[PDB]
Amino acid sequence: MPPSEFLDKLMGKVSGYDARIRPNFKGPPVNVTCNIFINSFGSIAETTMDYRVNIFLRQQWNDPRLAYSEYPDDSLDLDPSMLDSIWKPDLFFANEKGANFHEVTTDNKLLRISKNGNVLYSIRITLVLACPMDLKNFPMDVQTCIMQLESFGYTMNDLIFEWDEKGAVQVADGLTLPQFILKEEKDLRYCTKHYNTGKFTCIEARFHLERQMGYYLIQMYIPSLLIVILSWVSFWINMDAAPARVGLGITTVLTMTTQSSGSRASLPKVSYVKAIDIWMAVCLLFVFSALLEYAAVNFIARQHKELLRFKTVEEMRKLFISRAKRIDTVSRVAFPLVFLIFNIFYWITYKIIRSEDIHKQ
Amino acid sequence: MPPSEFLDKLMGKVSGYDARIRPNFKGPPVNVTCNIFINSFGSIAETTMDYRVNIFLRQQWNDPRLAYSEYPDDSLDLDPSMLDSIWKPDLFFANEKGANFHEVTTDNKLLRISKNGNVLYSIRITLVLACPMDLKNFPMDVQTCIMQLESFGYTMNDLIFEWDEKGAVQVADGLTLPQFILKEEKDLRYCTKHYNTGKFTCIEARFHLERQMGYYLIQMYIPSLLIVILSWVSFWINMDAAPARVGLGITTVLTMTTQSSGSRASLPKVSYVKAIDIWMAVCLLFVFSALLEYAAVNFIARQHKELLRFKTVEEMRKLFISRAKRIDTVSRVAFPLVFLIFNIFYWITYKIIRSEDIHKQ
Amino acid sequence: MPPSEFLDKLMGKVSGYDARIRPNFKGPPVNVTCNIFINSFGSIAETTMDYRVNIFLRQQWNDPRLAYSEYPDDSLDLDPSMLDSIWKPDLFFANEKGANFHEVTTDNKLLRISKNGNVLYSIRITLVLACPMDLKNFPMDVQTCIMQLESFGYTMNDLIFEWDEKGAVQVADGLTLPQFILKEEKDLRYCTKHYNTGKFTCIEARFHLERQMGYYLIQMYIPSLLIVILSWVSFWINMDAAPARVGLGITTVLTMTTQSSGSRASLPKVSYVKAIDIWMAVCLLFVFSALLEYAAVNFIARQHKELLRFKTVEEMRKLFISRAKRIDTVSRVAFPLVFLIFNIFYWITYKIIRSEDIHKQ
Amino acid sequence: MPPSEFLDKLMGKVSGYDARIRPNFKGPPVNVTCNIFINSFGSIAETTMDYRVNIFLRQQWNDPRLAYSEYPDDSLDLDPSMLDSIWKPDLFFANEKGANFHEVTTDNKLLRISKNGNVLYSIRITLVLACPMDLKNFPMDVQTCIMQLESFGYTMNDLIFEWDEKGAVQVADGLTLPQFILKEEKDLRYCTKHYNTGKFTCIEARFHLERQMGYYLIQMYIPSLLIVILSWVSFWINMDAAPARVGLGITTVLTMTTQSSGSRASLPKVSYVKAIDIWMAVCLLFVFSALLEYAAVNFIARQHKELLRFKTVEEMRKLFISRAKRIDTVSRVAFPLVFLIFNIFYWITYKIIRSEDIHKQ
Amino acid sequence: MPPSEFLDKLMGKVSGYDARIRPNFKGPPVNVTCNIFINSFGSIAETTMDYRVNIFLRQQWNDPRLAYSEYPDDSLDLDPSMLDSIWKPDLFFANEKGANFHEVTTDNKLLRISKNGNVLYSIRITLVLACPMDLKNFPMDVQTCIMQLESFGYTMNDLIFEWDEKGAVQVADGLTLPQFILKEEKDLRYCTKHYNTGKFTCIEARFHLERQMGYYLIQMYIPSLLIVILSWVSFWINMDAAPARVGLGITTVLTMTTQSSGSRASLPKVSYVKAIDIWMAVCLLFVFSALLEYAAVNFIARQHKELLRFKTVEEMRKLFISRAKRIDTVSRVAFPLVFLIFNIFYWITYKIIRSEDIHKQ
Ligand SMILES: *[C@@H]1O[C@H](CO)[C@@H](O)[C@H](O)[C@H]1NC(C)=O
Ligand SMILES: *[C@@H]1O[C@H](CO)[C@@H](O)[C@H](O)[C@H]1NC(C)=O
Ligand SMILES: *[C@@H]1O[C@H](CO)[C@@H](O)[C@H](O)[C@H]1NC(C)=O
Ligand SMILES: *[C@@H]1O[C@H](CO)[C@@H](O)[C@H](O)[C@H]1NC(C)=O
Ligand SMILES: *[C@@H]1O[C@H](CO)[C@@H](O)[C@H](O)[C@H]1NC(C)=O
Repeated sequence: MPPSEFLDKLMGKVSGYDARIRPNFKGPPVNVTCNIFINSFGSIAETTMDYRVNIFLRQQWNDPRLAYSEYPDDSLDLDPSMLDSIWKPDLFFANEKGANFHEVTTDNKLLRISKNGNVLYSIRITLVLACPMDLKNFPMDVQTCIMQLESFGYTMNDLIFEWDEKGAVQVADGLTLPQFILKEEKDLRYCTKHYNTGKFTCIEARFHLERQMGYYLIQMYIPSLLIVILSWVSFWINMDAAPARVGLGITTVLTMTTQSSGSRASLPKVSYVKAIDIWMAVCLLFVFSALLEYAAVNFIARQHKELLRFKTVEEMRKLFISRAKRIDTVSRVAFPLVFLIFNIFYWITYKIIRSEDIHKQ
Repeated sequence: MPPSEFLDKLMGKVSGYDARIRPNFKGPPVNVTCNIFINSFGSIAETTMDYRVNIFLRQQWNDPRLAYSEYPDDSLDLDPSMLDSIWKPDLFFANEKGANFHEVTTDNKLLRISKNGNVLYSIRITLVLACPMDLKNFPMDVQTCIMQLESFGYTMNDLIFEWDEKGAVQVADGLTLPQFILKEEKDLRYCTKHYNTGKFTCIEARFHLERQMGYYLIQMYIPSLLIVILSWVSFWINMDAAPARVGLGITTVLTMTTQSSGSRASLPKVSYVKAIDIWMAVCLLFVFSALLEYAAVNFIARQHKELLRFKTVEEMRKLFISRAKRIDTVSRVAFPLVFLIFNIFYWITYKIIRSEDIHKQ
Repeated sequence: MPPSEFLDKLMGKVSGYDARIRPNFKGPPVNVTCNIFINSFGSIAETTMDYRVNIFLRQQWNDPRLAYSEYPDDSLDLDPSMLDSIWKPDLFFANEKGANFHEVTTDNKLLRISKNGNVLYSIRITLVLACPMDLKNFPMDVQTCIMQLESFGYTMNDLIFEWDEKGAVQVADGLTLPQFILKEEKDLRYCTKHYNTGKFTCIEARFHLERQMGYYLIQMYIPSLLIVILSWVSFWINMDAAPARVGLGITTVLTMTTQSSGSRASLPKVSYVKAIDIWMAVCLLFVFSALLEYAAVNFIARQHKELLRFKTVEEMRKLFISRAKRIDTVSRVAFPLVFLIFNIFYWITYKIIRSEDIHKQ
Repeated sequence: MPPSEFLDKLMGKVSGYDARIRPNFKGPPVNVTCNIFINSFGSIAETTMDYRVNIFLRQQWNDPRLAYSEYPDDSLDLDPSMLDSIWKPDLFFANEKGANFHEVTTDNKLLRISKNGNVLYSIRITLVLACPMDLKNFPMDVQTCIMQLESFGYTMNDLIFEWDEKGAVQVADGLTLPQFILKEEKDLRYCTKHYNTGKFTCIEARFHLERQMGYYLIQMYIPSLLIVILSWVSFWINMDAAPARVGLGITTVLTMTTQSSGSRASLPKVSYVKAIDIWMAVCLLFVFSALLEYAAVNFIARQHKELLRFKTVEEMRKLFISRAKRIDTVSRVAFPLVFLIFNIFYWITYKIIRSEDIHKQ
Repeated sequence: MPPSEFLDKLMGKVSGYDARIRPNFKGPPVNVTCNIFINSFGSIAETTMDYRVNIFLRQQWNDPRLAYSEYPDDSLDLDPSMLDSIWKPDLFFANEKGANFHEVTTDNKLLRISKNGNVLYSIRITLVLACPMDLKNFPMDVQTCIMQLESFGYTMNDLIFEWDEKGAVQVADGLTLPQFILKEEKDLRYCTKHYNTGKFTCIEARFHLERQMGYYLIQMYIPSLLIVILSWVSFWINMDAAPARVGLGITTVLTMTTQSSGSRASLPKVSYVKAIDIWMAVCLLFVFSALLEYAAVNFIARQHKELLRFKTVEEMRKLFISRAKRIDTVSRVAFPLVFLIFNIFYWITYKIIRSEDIHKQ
């Protein structure tokens, strides 16, 4: 008994199978369960607000036709090249920045058909997907990225889409991201779409990504800290008159402004203020304040010298010098202390907000 | 009663339906109403003078043929793969920098046909569209970007294009741009096209975009301001003779020129002068003037020393020193004041011009 | 009388029309007049020596066959999808860096056919075209960019190509370039091509582009000028002994060399010397000469001090000091004056050469 | 005896050869031996975690059908265009970032068929392949890059894939990489894949790449060393009071931080600390310590001057000056010595770890 | 006598012409002469080790069939669209990084057929070709770039490829490269390919490219020279004690290291040392030596001052001062002289090696 005669028997010009007609026509909507296997997640760009994922898409539906009930085997794996002679549903992705099918050697496809009529359809697809990330807290944040599967041409009365009760979303073993940690939560919900044309089914899968803090420390938090320490050296060491303190102050201020511009390089231009902006602004304020402190002490020394040119005169020299030394020593102790206070509030507030986000999620 | 026989009945080799002939041939022009749904606007580049939009294009026309008048249902949703056996009109976009159709799984298409013959055609298309933006006022401006729909092969005597009276242009809910704010005005007008070949229909949709000012402040207005403040420190603090004031002046001038080059980085090269150029030029003039002020006071001190080497001599020392201190103190008070006057005129004039633009729009 | 029967009548399997045979076979060459409409010129890159233009290409030829002489209408607009059943000529562009046909919705094409047999063929095509620009004078120059239309497979005995006597090249109204001004001259000439395979027709269209000077002034001519002024301050202000004049000199020299590298950034690497290179070299020479002047005066002061350590001694102090002051004052007056002389010769010579180029053009 | 009749005889509509049915249907799995020839390896990017290889893929399987047993010749080379009328297996690459078939002139393909039924299939394919490299030791490391060949649509009961016993992987003669050295080991192992759909065959080939150290020395190890030497000059030469030592210290610290940012430019952002980060951190610590040393000696000189303003006084001047000179001389000798100790431990530990890696490999 | 009947007569279903069978089947190998016309060479990138060339490929072979011997004309130009009904050979390019066929308007192709059966086939093809350039001497070198034409599916017993005896490689008139000079030598040799599958024909064409030295002088040889001159000013001008000589030395060293990194920007990372690296290393050594010289003289002045604090004392002041002045003057004369000696050896050795290379070529 040849397989060929069976293959054209089911689907052919002698069979009444029209591939342009939905199963259960003039009937209850076609229920379709959708399964996702993630082969390779990654390539997340804040500039373009998108990420690229290579997935395996499995969708199962039951057709009343194509129930063979002849061969002694429950299921049979069929050729991928015959997938044009059946009723595949029309499933697109809403937030799509273009996608390409895989044609390495033969088509990366799969067809299976059971005795009752159940069809299993599996497709490999690279999907560039748009994620509108919110960078309110840039180095420490959780981003939720959306995958939506929708019916372009069929309203709710036909082709309803559902998720799979067990193992709807899977991930390949040992799949890692250099910048992000994928969270094994993957909350699944469905949001229907309303248009003037009609009401169309959609189902959504949500992925949670946290940011590694290892890179951001070394790149942008340690060097800014070092520049603040460099500004700190001027107070406890250099004499009141120096052609170097002004140099140290201008070099530290200029490097901080270049570093501040540096931080906003990969980042897209956005109106709101990020956490990294708050840190760089405070460090720039500290360095600027250090230069202004030296400026104030130099000016007090100028009054000492101006009065000096004009015993009774000796009484005021000591008070100006004591004032200059007093403000120098108090600056010396105060600026690392107030920097420490800023660090403990900044770090604990971002820690708590980090805990806070999961409740909304 | 099989649907298949009906489907080939209407459009087939037994029917007299030629898909190469316009409806109402040798007759009144085919009226076509066009509806636009914007799925994802964005990716606006000043360098290439263009933006990329993913839209849904709906065009409705009435064909005297294809009026079925048989089934008890007013409208029927038909297969997308049979869209090659009918008369679609020829609609292209004039300002097009290339476009790609969507082929995720099955074709993203839609066909509906009513009892009278009304056809609804809906297509998903990513369109890179050319916008010739005018950057006379770069950080604060409104840009108008054009979408034009035109008939390539049919003159005005056939295939007239019209807009939809209600809801011609829609936008997906919660659609945002990081740099721009889309305005909910969307004025619709039609501009016919004249060629040596003929006169061809066109309709146009206009979008208004304003620029977020949050990024531009932090990136380019605050740092330039800080450099001007740094130039200001020299006057009220440093002594008349210093190997540091010249350093502070050269570092501030050099950083301002680098920042001025920095501002014109994303921007395309253009002949005219932008608002940001005016601001950077004035700040550079202020920093340069601060260095020149120190230069003038140093020169006056040189005359004091030159005369000093040559009582009657004591009379002129006081006048040179008083002249140096007087010009120093007056510089000290004057430069932030005149900077404040420049800021209030610059900001109010761009505020009023900002109000002014809407009248032309 | 159905249009369909006429349409297959002219071009069909019952007609003797072979689309693989040229009209007037074994006869006089097929004359073809070519008309160009420029929809969007632009995107001119010196790096890749090319520009991208979106055009409308219209070519008209007469076929002795296809003369219908039946319908009461002189001309008829036919379907674009039937353009594969006729004799289109083979026209390629010689200086082509690849091109893409437009497939937004339906094919952007056009067919018309008159009573005598005249065929009008109109095609929309984006063409990346290679322009070998000569940058001898970089900021001020006129570039001539070439479009060539050639026959790949037919020698001169067949398919001769001609231009259109009136309106051969048109440009869309209100079409502008940010960097260039297109000139409304558009000289048309034909240059035949000789190969070992044969002699092939070609026709050429030439476009003249001048460079806007607005960007280049602000970006590269004003800042270099400012650096020269900064070098100038040292002479008229700073004392003979200073730990600042050396700073001002090294900062100005280093910034000029960075700016000189900056100018050659977009530019392709070329052996010959550009005008901008001449300007940056002269300004760098001026800044270097200013540092060398300070160096010479410092050395003369060193001889004054060396002789001072060793009245009769008093006689030579005055001559060394007078020599130092004299060379300082003469440097002070001379360097802006000789800079002015360089500017007037440089600007008038490029002005005259600018006038000169049109004669060759 | 015409070849044509034989060609359609074997594979044709009169033969019972269905190309949609696997050989040995309802039988033992199809054994397939796979041979790889590497034409051009290269283009290894750490940013995208991938490499691009152009290969020749040869797979041999035996079909019980297609055994001609007629012609006197054992093997015959057949047309590449007839490769659509046979049973090619479905082989994809798991870690695939897209691939393109070669269509220069005619298809780059090959078919051979022996008397028994053995089929040889050879295909040229450029493969962008994902390599998840581990940069724990960035300049000196061995990276293992994976090629996996898998069956998309056939479970283990059919289409088993095996390697070739002799010469499974070959490399073109004189094939070199600028950055890497390919190792002639190429360990071959097979890892089966388990899915909810089924169990699918896979075979894997592993390539070992070491990094050339020539570039990294010149680019990043010699310049950082030079900056440390520059910091070293301050101790043995410059006087205790100087407006230059602070300059030399700030310039060296700022250049080291810029160089540290420079090193992490091509590199993807990663949480863990690389070897190059360890080296740059230690050199930055040395330069910072040199500036702090000068700071400490300047402060000791300040106590000497402060006590000096207030014989018995003469006794303490000598002790402060001797303390300043002693710490200066001991800094002078100590810092190159402790730098040498850091270099010998760093280099030997990376040497041993380099030897260590091969055991895991 | 219609041409159409002749056209299907030769190649058709009534003729015995099978396009899947080689001419002279079971016979002597098909000799194929190959002619290359280079339309536009260029776009040579050291980073990707490749160049892009647009060529015309002409291959002539004799088929015993297709000898018409009917029409009074020796040769006839046939339609390009019928090139699928004949035996084109299978010619690919070995070192191929992908290629695209030209489809501007109609196919850029050509067919001619003579009375004897000679076929002329001409194709336009843009080829990105891999050139493994050796950068041992980077600014001055000759690079040899390889084009190989090979048979993918046919072993040596069939389809032998040969070059054309006269005019095998041509170049379009007035074709220039901005960076390179093409040499009119173009040595042609054939290298057969051996595989486990078989032995396959190949022929190779070699192009010689020299580098223009105009850009490299202005960009990287003149500025480094200027920095060395700047280092030279310190010796002959500045006093022994200065807060400026250290500045001039650190600025020159830092700019040289940035310029050294600058030179290796376009260049791919390679282990070996280039000529430009040798020049930048020697100039960096000179600048470093200048700073060390100032350091040594400052230290000798320190011994003079240290001994001064402790007549008999007057005797040693003169010897330390004379030692400092002597080493200063000898440094002054010596460093430009030894720089001149380095320049004459470096330039003559690269001159001779430049002559030397042609012998290997
Ligand atoms: C899909 O599921 C719904 C809910 O159980 C059911 O009402 C509907 O009939 C199903 N569709 C079928 C069986 O075609
Ligand atoms: C389109 O509308 C115009 C204006 O009402 C009308 O004159 C014309 O007949 C319409 N075209 C049709 C009905 O085909
Ligand atoms: C094209 O024009 C030339 C010049 O007038 C003429 O000799 C030739 O016959 C024309 N070709 C035709 C009419 O096919
Ligand atoms: C493949 O090899 C295995 C192991 O020897 C064998 O059991 C199996 O029958 C083979 N498959 C065939 C011959 O189709
Ligand atoms: C090709 O040339 C070789 C060398 O002259 C010759 O032996 C062979 O027969 C030729 N092939 C033909 C004529 O098919």
